[PDB]
Amino acid sequence: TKEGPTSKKPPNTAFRQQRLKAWQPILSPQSVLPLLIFVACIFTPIGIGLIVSATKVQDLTIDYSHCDTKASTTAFEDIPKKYIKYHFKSKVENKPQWRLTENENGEQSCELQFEIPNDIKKSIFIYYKITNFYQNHRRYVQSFDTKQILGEPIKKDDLDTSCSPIRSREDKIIYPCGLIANSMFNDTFSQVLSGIDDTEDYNLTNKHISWSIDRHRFKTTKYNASDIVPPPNWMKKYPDGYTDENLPDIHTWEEFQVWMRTAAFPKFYKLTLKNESASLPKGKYQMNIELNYPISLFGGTKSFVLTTNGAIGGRNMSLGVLYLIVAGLCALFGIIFLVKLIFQPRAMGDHTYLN
Amino acid sequence: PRVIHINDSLANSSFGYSDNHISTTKYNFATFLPKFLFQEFSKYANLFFLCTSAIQQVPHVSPTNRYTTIGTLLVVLIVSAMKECIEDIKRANSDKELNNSTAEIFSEAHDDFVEKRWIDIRVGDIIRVKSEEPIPADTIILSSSEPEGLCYIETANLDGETNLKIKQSRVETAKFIDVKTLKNMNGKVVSEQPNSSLYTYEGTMTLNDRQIPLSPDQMILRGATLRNTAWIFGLVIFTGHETKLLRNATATPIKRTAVEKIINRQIIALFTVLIVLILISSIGNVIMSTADAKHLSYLYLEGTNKAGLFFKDFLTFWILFSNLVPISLFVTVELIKYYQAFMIGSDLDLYYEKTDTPTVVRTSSLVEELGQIEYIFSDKTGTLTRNIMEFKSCSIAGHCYIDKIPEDKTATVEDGIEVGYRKFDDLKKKLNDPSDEDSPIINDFLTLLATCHTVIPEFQSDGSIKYQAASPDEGALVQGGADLGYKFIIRKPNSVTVLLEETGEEKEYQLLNICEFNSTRKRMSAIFRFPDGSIKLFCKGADTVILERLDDEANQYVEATMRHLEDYASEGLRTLCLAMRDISEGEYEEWNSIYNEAATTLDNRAEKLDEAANLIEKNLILIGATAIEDKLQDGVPETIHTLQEAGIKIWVLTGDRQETAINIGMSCRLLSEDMNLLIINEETRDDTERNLLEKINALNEHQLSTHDMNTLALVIDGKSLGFALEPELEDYLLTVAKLCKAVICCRVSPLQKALVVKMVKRKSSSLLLAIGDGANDVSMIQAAHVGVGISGMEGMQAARSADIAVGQFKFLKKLLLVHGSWSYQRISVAILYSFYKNTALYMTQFWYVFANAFSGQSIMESWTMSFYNLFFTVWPPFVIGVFDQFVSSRLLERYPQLYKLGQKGQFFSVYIFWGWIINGFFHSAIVFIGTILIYRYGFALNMHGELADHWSWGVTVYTTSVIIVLGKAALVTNQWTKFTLIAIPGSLLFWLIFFPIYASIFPHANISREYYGVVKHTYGSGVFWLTLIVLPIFALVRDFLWKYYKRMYEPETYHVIQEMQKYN
Ligand SMILES: CCCCC/C=C/C/C=C\C/C=C\C/C=C\CCCC(=O)O[C@H](COC(=O)CCCCCCCCCCCCCCCCC)COP(=O)(O)O[C@@H]1[C@H](O)[C@@H](O)[C@H](OP(=O)(O)O)[C@@H](O)[C@H]1O
Ligand SMILES: *[C@@H]1O[C@H](CO)[C@@H](O[C@@H]2O[C@H](CO)[C@@H](O[C@@H]3O[C@H](CO)[C@@H](O)[C@H](O[C@@H]4O[C@H](CO)[C@@H](O)[C@H](O)[C@@H]4O)[C@@H]3O)[C@H](O)[C@H]2NC(C)=O)[C@H](O)[C@H]1NC(C)=O
Ligand SMILES: *[C@@H]1O[C@H](CO)[C@@H](O[C@@H]2O[C@H](CO)[C@@H](O)[C@H](O)[C@H]2NC(C)=O)[C@H](O)[C@H]1NC(C)=O
Ligand SMILES: *[C@@H]1O[C@H](CO)[C@@H](O[C@@H]2O[C@H](CO)[C@@H](O)[C@H](O)[C@H]2NC(C)=O)[C@H](O)[C@H]1NC(C)=O
Ligand SMILES: Nc1ncnc2c1ncn2[C@@H]1O[C@H](COP(=O)(O)OP(=O)(O)O)[C@@H](O)[C@H]1O
Ligand SMILES: *[C@@H]1O[C@H](CO)[C@@H](O)[C@H](O)[C@H]1NC(C)=O
Ligand code: ALF
Ligand SMILES: [Mg+2]
Ligand SMILES: [Mg+2]
Repeated sequence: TKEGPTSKKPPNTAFRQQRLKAWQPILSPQSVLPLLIFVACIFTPIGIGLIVSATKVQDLTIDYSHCDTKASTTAFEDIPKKYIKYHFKSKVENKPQWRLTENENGEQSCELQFEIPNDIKKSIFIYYKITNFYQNHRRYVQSFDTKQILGEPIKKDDLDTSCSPIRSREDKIIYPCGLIANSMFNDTFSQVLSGIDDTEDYNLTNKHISWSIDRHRFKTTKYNASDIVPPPNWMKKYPDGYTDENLPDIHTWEEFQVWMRTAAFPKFYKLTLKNESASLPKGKYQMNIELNYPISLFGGTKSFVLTTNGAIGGRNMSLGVLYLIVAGLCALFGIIFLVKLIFQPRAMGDHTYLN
Repeated sequence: PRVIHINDSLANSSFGYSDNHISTTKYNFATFLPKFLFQEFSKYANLFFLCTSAIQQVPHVSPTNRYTTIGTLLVVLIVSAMKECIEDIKRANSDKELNNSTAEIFSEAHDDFVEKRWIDIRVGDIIRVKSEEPIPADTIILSSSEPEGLCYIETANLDGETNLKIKQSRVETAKFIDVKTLKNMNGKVVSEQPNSSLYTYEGTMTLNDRQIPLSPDQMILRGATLRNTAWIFGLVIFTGHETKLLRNATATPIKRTAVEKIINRQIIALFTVLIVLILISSIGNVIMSTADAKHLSYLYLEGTNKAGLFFKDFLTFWILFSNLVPISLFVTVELIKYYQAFMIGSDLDLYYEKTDTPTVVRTSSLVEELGQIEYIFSDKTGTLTRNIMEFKSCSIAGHCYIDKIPEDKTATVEDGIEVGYRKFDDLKKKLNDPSDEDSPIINDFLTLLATCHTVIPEFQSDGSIKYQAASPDEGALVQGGADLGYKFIIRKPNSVTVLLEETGEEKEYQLLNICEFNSTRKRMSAIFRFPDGSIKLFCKGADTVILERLDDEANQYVEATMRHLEDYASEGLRTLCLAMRDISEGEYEEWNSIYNEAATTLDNRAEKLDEAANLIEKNLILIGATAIEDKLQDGVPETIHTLQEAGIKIWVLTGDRQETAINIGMSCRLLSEDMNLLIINEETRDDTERNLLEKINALNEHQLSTHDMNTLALVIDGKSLGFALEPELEDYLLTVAKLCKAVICCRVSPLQKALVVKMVKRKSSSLLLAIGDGANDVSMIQAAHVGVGISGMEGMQAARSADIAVGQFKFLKKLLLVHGSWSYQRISVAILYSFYKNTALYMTQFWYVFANAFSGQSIMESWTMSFYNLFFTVWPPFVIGVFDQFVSSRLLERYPQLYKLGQKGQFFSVYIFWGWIINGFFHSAIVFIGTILIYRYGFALNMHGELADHWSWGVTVYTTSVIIVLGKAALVTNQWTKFTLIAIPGSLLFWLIFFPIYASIFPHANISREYYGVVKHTYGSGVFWLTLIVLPIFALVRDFLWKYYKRMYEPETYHVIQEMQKYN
């Protein structure tokens, strides 16, 4: 290496010399105005298509809260217009009516009664709407032991610490640890639309309402009933503690699986019943709802929802108008920039720079 | 008292000396972490996320995973660690070669030189160094091929010199020339302790049984290199790091940039808005958990414990919103500048063909400053001229002589002082005539041109002789004085011989003592002893330093030579002066002792011998003056015309005369024929005050038009500049220099070149650039911002201490206009985009506290958010920050007005910083309120009445966010290359494929159990594919319509150039 073949001349490739071929985009009026009229041309059929899909949805919402106070006990009085909401293809003649009913040992029940004015060919779904309930709270969304949901007999000292307030009561492992299970919505629905006056019943399905992964991961526990205790808010349905027969099966209990999926907003639906076999003929129906969950716990409301289904969820024109808003802004500036080009052009030379 | 024994390895091994190992590696496998962590955690972003991770380790506080921040911290830490380790590999690779070269050591057991390695060299081993190979250690010269034992070494590396030196050997040790007789040499070598003085040595060698004195003339440094002698026998004294090459270590200063300071202000801006977002949420939380204490009974809150609730909730929103300060920014901006320096130092237009010296950026932290330079502190000799000298004219005893009189001024009118030109033949006739009175003057003049200098001659096979002079004007005086009579033949220690081509005789002048030419001294002297027995002194230098040493008793050539210096400098010729003085032996007997004490002083030598040298230069008899030609470099008139057309002011700091710089300035298109020169040539401090006052008031008495301010130039010499730099007058000097388009300083001292640069930068806000060559403007380069060094004939002293080493001056027209405007515009947008992409996502975490009771719940997954700043949004910054060109390079030089864009700061400021920040807030709100209207009650799916949830909705937010972030970069880019299609559309397809794979495999390993069933409810839902089409267009319709408007009906300078570039 005495001579030292250095030759520090850099290569003449397009990369090292920054001579790579490229494309320079220019915003010429001939390359922008056709683009604005094109977006408006394709977003208008899609926009009017999504509002028609949301228009064909037929639903009915009955706020059954305040039924143990404002509803009658001896007869079916009309529900205040403040609560009922509905959308149907035909006009409704009879206003929905409700009546309170109590059973043995003080078991109240709200007996709603509505009218379906048209044959709904689409399948029927029934949710319940809970308002002002914050399931997206940081202390609440993570409060559940993921290993007990799988069915393992986790000891006390190995329990998840994310359920610290509700955990290891009276030196016994609370089996459904957490705030999500302890705060479960425990109202019961009739599971059948009792037809009234020349109308047959309409049975509803309770199975296959949760996610497919939930049924797979929620498995029957393997604890002993002499080493576990129910959560505090469940000491009414399971008094005297847990036994070999009272022990629930969380694999079949789909109402438990639907509740454990925390929602994103304080206004959320939860599926409970559905029917996809036959159509719903026109007539008058009745829904029995056991009143167990007080609205004083969360300060919100409780509703009874009966909807169908569409391509974009059910009855919502938020996505439909956005396609029309964007098509509207493009058509707006598409004409603004057009007349500005025809009347007052730039005429700022061509090759003469500003300096 | 260091004691060294010749040979006998068992004797000197007991002292415990070092080994010849060289290592410049900072990071080693023994103490890597104890110094790398202390260096990495010294910055702001790294220390901030260190405390964030330590805070995140408390229970029931972290809104995400416990290792979502320390995991990201280690990723950017090893990316910085691998680059800190690669540079140490190159340092270790370079140190391996210095320990791999060969070095033959005399082995007494073999009676011959046995080849070994440098690391095997021990103190006391006799080594044999061949020609053109460097010296391994500090070795004294014992013998060589020359009959006396001398050698010619090139002591570069440690210094910036390129010329040769001469080291002579003692007469006692020069006898041992044979290899076999080396075994008879024995004795002690008493030497000094390892020091750092490169020009001092006081050893003592006891050859055989009698001691002989040593001298610094018998010591070769490690960084030296043998040049002409065939072989040298050396005795090692200092080895390893104890040698004067590495023991005298150096330090490098750290320079901060303008963009670095603006970044520091933008970080404080984000840190303030961080505490605001934290306090807003922490206060809203503590008032809602107290007001609505009944409607939140299903949470089992603490209740009476609310003093610590604010502190625990303060830590929660600290960890949640800590992602607003991107840690990927500091590592990205460091690699962008490092990569841009690579693309700059690898260009053909910045490569010099005559000498293989490409542009190199030694400090890549100052690359963006090239697009915003306003002042240039240049230099004349070498920087503006080719620095190749040619003797053309002369003047002796008041008579001027040239070859071939041009035309008109042939005859001499003799109007007092002789004006005109003669022939060189008339000089010879006037010389050989013994009847003339000025004949001895001409003889003493010609002997001055070929004796007083310090040039080493070289003989070739063709019979000719070549002079290797350190200074290019030295070779002009030797060759100019030789091709007409007195030729310089051979040089040897303590002797200088010349040959008179007229009579054929040879004279031997005993070089008794010399004095080196210093750039501050501006004068060279050399005292000889003529063969007649007299001791005559010679001196030469500038007129501003010799005329102060003259006398008036017997000196009548002063008024004649002074007028000849005026007409020489008026043509652009580099002139000098000549003087002489005959000294006696009574005074030299004492002055010699003074010079010896000044040479062997351990205190200081760079200034001590300068004072002892002027002690003998009392009187001087001016003999005459010389004139040398020097032409400008190629393309320099075009670059200076273009640099001034871009709005850059050029200051020239020359150490030469005044009229020379003015003439070369008009030819260099720096000045003009209609430019009004404002000369300031004063003699006293009070005279400079009145001159500065008369300058400033005459300027403000009338308005300055465009044609008037453009035609101003300040010319101030060195003596006048020394007064105008005082604290009282520095304000008067600075206010008058800002009005003239060009400034020409003359006769400037080396240290005065730094005071001018420091005064302008400490009383202004503009960025300064200093370009020069040689050891006289090294302080000018270290004092400015962007220092540029030229590698010329003066050596390599200024090209190593600079930040950018350029072959010549022509390359500044592209290094600043093209590579400067690009580097500024690239790094500016890359940082503004890095702040926007990070705010457009993590701001949805703030609009969500209004929907979860101010709890601090994450909207997206813990690990999906960490991949945002690591995988999916780390390539668009690199493309737009390295491979982006907002205007063609062919048009960037045709219209130099574009340089004013970055010069003012039109691409990067705090006002524009807030524009990108509030643009992130706007896009953050569009995707937030847009999705909550579509996923109203979660009833947005069409799959047997099932509903989405918290995590199935956070994915739509995360996906729509990156489509708008990457969609923004599409409008920002100007050039669409192949690297762009991989970083902007390619990063999108990366996420559309990485998510179905990540969410279907990793939940099974207990990594992200929130994505167990989200793939079906998102990719399988027809609403997820419709929100990704309308929301990005709805949020980017503002930028698309605004870009069309500003380009069409409100264009700027480059908005019209980019249109001409497109359509032509
Ligand atoms: C039905 C409703 C539809 C809405 C549609 C609205 C349309 C107009 C909206 C606002 C109009 C206001 C201003 C727009 C009019 C003129 C803009 C001029 C000011 C401006 O350019 O600064 C911009 C910041 O941009 C915002 O800061 C953008 C800020 C916009 C402010 C809007 C309000 C934000 C306040 C925060 C909202 C928070 C809501 C909170 C909700 C809480 C929910 C709980 C800077 O980025 P830029 O990409 O444009 O930079 C330009 C651009 O790149 C290009 O033109 C140029 O290069 P070239 O020419 O060579 O390409 C380049 O040199 C540069 O000039
Ligand atoms: C449907 O869901 C409802 C809302 O969670 C739930 O209502 C709550 O039920 C729990 C369980 O009984 C109630 O908690 C008890 O409240 C009484 C006062 O009213 C307390 O005295 C009682 O503490 C007792 O303490 C004793 C001594 O320590 C102990 O021996 C007893 O076993 C018992 O623990 C409980 O704290 C709560 O007040 C109810 N209302 C609210 C707003 O939470 C319904 O029971 C539930 N229904 C069904 C059928 O599951
Ligand atoms: C969906 O609703 C239809 C309409 O009532 C149900 O069909 C009836 O089911 C009951 C249950 O045994 C039968 O006794 C009737 O004869 C059925 N009527 C007709 C016209 O088929 C159907 O079973 C429901 N599907 C469910 C609940 O899954
Ligand atoms: C279909 O609807 C009928 C009508 O309600 C259901 O029959 C009832 O079943 C419950 C459960 O055992 C009994 O308590 C009622 O007395 C039954 N009523 C009548 C009128 O038979 C029937 O169970 C439903 N089908 C299914 C599969 O549950
Ligand atoms: N070897 C030398 N000996 C004496 N004087 C010299 C020598 N070389 C140059 N000179 C003269 O002394 C001055 C030294 O100033 P200098 O820093 O070299 O200016 P420049 O930057 O133009 O090279 C020069 O202008 C010159 O007249
Ligand atoms: C349950 O049964 C007894 C205690 O009741 C004990 O031997 C056994 O280990 C317990 N656990 C299981 C899993 O059977
Ligand atoms: F022109 Al110079 F030092 F080379 F002032
Ligand atoms: Mg120079
Ligand atoms: Mg010089």
